Amino acid sequence: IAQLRPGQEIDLLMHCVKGIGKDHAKFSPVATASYRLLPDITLLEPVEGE
Amino acid sequence: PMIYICGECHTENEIKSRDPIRCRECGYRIMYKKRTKRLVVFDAR
Amino acid sequence: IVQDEILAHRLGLIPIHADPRLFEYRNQGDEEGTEIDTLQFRLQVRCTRN
Amino acid sequence: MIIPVRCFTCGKIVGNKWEAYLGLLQAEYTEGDALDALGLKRYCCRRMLLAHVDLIEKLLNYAP
Amino acid sequence: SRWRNLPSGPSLKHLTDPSYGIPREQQKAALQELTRAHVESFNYAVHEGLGLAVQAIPPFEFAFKDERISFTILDAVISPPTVPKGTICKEANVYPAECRGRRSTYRGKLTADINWAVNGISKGIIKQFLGYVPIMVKSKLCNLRNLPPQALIEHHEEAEEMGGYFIINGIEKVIRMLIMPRRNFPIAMIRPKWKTRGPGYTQYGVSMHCVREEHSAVNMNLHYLENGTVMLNFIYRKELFFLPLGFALKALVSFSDYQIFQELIKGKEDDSFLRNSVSQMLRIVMEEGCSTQKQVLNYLGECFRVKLNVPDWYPNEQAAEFLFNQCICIHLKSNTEKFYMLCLMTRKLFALAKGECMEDNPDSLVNQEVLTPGQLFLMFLKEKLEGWLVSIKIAFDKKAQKTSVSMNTDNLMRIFTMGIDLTKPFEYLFATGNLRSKTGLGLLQDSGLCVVADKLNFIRYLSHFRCVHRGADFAKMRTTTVRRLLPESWGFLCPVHTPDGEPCGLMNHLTAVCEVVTQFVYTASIPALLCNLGVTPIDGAPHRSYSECYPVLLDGVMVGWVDKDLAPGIADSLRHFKVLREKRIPPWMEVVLIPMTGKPSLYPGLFLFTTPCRLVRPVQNLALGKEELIGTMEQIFMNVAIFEDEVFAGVTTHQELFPHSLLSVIANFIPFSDHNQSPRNMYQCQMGKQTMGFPLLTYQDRSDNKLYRLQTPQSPLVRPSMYDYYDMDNYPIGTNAIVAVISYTGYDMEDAMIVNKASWERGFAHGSVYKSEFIDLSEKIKQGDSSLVFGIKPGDPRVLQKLDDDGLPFIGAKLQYGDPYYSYLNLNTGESFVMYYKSKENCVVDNIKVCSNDTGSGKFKCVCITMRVPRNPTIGDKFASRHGQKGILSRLWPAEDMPFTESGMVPDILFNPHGFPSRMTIGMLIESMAGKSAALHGLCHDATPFIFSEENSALEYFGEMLKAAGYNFYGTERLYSGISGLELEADIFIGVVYYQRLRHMVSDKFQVRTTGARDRVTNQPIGGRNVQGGIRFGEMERDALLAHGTSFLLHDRLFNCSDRSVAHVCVKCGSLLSPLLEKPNRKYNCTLCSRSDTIDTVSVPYVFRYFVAELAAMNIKVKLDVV
Amino acid sequence: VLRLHYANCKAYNADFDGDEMNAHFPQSELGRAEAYVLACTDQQYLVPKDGQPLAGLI
RNA sequence: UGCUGACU
DNA sequence: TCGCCAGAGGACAGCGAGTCAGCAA
Ligand SMILES: [Mg+2]
Ligand SMILES: [Zn+2]
Ligand SMILES: [Zn+2]
Ligand SMILES: [Zn+2]
Repeated sequence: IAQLRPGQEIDLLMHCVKGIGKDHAKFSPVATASYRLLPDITLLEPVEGE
Repeated sequence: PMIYICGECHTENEIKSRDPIRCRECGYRIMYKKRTKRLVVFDAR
Repeated sequence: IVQDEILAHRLGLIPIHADPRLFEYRNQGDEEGTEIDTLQFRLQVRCTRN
Repeated sequence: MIIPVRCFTCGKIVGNKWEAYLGLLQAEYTEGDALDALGLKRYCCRRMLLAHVDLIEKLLNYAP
Repeated sequence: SRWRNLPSGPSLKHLTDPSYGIPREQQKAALQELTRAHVESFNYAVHEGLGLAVQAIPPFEFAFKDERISFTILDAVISPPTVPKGTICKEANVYPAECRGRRSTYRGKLTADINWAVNGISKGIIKQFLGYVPIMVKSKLCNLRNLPPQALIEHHEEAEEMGGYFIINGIEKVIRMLIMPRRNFPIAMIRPKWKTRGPGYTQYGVSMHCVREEHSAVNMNLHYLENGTVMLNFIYRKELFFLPLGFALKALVSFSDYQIFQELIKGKEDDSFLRNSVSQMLRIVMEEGCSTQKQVLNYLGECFRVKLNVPDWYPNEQAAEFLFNQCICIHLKSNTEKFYMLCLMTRKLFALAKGECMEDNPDSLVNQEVLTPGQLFLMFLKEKLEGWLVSIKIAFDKKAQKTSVSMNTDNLMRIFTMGIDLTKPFEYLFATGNLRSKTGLGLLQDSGLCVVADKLNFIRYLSHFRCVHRGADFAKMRTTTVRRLLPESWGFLCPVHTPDGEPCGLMNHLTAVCEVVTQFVYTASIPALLCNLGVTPIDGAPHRSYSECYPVLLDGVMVGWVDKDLAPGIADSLRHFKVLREKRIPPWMEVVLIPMTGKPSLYPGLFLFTTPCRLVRPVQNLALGKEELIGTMEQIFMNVAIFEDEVFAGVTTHQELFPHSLLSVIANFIPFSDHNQSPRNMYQCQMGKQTMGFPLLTYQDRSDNKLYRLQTPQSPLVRPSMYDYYDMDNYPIGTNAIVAVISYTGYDMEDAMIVNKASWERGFAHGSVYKSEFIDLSEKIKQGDSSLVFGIKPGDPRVLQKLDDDGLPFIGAKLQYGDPYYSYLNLNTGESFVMYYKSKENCVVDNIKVCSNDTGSGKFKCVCITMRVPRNPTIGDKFASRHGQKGILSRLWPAEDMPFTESGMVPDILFNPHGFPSRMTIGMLIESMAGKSAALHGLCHDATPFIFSEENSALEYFGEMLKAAGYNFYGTERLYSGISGLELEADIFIGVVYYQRLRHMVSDKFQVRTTGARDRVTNQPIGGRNVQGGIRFGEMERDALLAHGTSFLLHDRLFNCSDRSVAHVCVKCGSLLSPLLEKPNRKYNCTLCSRSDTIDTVSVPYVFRYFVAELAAMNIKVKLDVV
Repeated sequence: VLRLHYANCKAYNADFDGDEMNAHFPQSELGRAEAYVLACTDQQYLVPKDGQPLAGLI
């Protein structure tokens, strides 16, 4: 959160409320949730010999 | 009990009306006001 | 050394393990908050030479 | 100044891999192997640690 | 050397090193050599040059009563800054850390010891205190000299600072190298406005700029008159005086007319117009009355005595010597050498007139040199010391003229009577920048001499100590020929780094390898060595014909006539001495040999410059491999390959150190500048100096005005290796962003850019501004009782809980318009004044410095409050890449509407692909791939220009890097549409590029006015943004609005909004001045005709009534017909 | 920021790279009639230099 | 009011 | 031999808009 040196002090109260990742990213619950279509690969000819 | 930290000595000097603005234990002429505990509210956005 | 607004920002982006389904949304202008909609945490740290 | 808490593009939390990153680099590991051993797969996260400049260590050197 | 240990490719394992924060044992040494010309010049100006300056200083003799008194200044000494008098305690030294906290000048004490005598047998040495002269930061008269980085951190300094600046009121003036013509070298010029100087003058003439020991400069012009005669123009105290040559030549030398003649016809002894014109110069004006050196000196003395202001008891022959010593050829001590130099400048005007030589362009760097901070400082110091002498003895002569016998009792009380002078004059030249001098110092410019050095970034700051200004007068010129970027500034000035508006071509910057000469040497064994080499002294026996011989010059002094078949070998021998450091040839002497053919090429001859203000640059001397230094004029006669395999056998005398030597320090920070078009690299250089970055490490100490800070900077993953030589990661400037080049939104077109909203909410490019306001409360009052003490009378309802009992906000409190901001207390009366915060923006107080009076005796009158203003990227803020692609932020696109890639990623910058086709910034398309490859492999690639050829391409290299990571060669990954969810048909080009955030924000450039203040002379809106202020409509807008036929929109804008009054007129007299009110039925009555039934009100502008009044002022009458 | 359609760019020569622009507010009800009828931005489709269109997509 | 920067 | 065609230089007056800032006299 921070770094301190002798004589330095932090003192605070944080309030946590409910919300959706739409009005601020901090409230978003997933790193990423993407999707991808399944690739399809077809060998039209028998590949061989290096 | 208004405290001011020296510029390089870092001694707490309390200054008032009618008195000069030098620092004790040295003689420097710049002194920073000190942060007291007062409540401030910030938003995390 | 970390500012107050920058500290507030950094604190907003920290994920809390409370499950949001047991809570509720704070009504508009509900600054105080209650057991129903808020969680409070405290950071109080001071650095000293050992 | 200090490590960003969450990667900007994605949001993945990288604010806890700073000291681990520094420790794996002191052990002899390349930045690639090090970023792999921390779980930073996509390059958006890898740039968040690879190119971080810790200037909180240079500000924390002038008098109180 | 000095360019070894230059990194071969950049690294990233220096950050993430176990020793990142430990302050180092010695300072960097590459950053130090940037401000080296500003510091090494001052070091001379203040110690070794000050003694020489005072040594000239002719003893100021004058008459008191029936007595003649002589005052000479034996020494002058400037002392490091220190607490004023001993009235202070515990530390005599004074470090620049303060005077930035307080707002004061870092000034040292200048004191001299004068010696006054009465006829030379009665004498006493008094030591007067002249005044205070400002001091540079690491300048040998400063308290931060010889301090390692660790000890430089306990005084609040940058641990990496190179001062080279002055602190005048805590503002860090940065006096910058101006361009001067040259020193001690005759430049033959063809200027057509010269024939207006007299009846028969021509447009030909050789100018010489003479400098003696860096304390005196003078400009002398030899003009050609149509008769074949040459005139001499000298300037004394800003007045131009014309002396025929011959008067000057006969005075300087006690030689026969034939010997003077045999000298001016040395190389052209067959020409007969010349032989005839020389005789006309010697006889026509000198056999007319004066034929012995003394009679010439006597005649010249009488004509010039009145305007040289010489002593009345001076023989006229002594007043002539005064003119020759102070106005012609200052550089040469002898009068015999001054003769030979005036003779070579004439021998040259005769060749320019007969078209045997080419005019020297004054705008080529070949014939240019720089004016350093020490030359301006000493040249002002010397002039002010002379002025101090003059003023003290003005006071002397004016007081009583009374029996000095007992008056030796108040001699010190007399000298001190005018020793009260030298301090404020000096601060004007530094605080204001403009020069108030009786002689303009042989300068040609009297403003913009010193400028503010602003640390917005460390790339704005480092460019103030490498700037070179052609002149401030050239900003006002129809013709643009001093803005041409000639091929002679190769390696000395950067092609790309020039301001790109009104200052273009006029404000240049030195390349990275270029450097100013600042050392001073003996140069006394050189004239005796040149003779061993083959030169024949000016005295005689050239061994050839004076036409097959080169005229040798060495710093204004003509050694003379090296033979024509010995000149090449002599030049090569002298160049080998300087390279191998043999003899005593300074490592930086410029051995020039301008060959002579039959063509009208530049005047032939072997010059040898060693003066302290020329620009030099390193080049690998082939055939010796010993890293020579060449100058601007010496570089035109030598071949310098850039890459190897460009070196040939006979050709390629030298070779350049690195291929990017030609580019400036900032132009070496642009990645792949070779693949972008040039106007774009000129905008990148100007945009890297307006970037919000990390400006410095010492907050709480600076007390500047504005200071923009970026929260979390990063270091570019693709950067030139020079970025790593001058560690520029101590001060980062931007952030790496995942940019996709896609047309997706409809809001990113025409130069506008899109920013993901979740990236912006996760801290992307957040920033802040620090507004430090110095409240000195000696204002609001004059020299009365102290109305000034910060303080709160107990219980004021106004400051109930916003201040903290010393009339100063709390540290950490938030301020908003209308909030209490300070509270003074007039101590005698006992009344407080809350002084509310009026900015319409929110900030937080982060520190408050209480400052004293410099004697530790101040009384709570001055304070410095620093407010912090959060400036995060809004819509309307300007972003930019490192390739001149600036654009505003038009949208913050939701993070779920962004096109996601097949890897789960989602760009955070959307950049329209239509800025490439017309701007041709192909370096951005390579930086994207290089940065993506870097982020993928954990590497750090270099973007040094000229490292990737046609055979080895950059796209091939980085596409192979990408294809080695599982991505595709061409850098395109295929995205999905975040709005429809379908894989777009085109595969998109995505990558990682380094964005900077510019300092121009809509929050600082937005205005709305409804009603408000008014100019009281015209009664129109005031016209500013800090004041409410209206926007000007304009004549172009008035002429484009009545092309619509809208006469009532014009009536509204120009009449009902700006100014509209009801001035009433007398209808019969038809005059606006005539109606006058009465003494209270208030009837305006016409004064000219006493009727009150004739007055009628008319709706008329207010500037029209002002116009009628100012016309009446001239007796003109405006009679207007009312209907 | 004052947002403007991109068809009206070539008419002003605006380029969205920091391009401050002024907005005036008629106050008479007789200059509004002329701003509506004469100065409107669709009566301005053709440049008066040679009558060729000015507004267009880009 | 002027000189220095700066924006299109 | 001086009026008018020629002939000379000297003087003046113009040099795109509109913005924002700081510093100092
Ligand atoms: Mg534009
Ligand atoms: Zn102290
Ligand atoms: Zn990520
Ligand atoms: Zn009347």
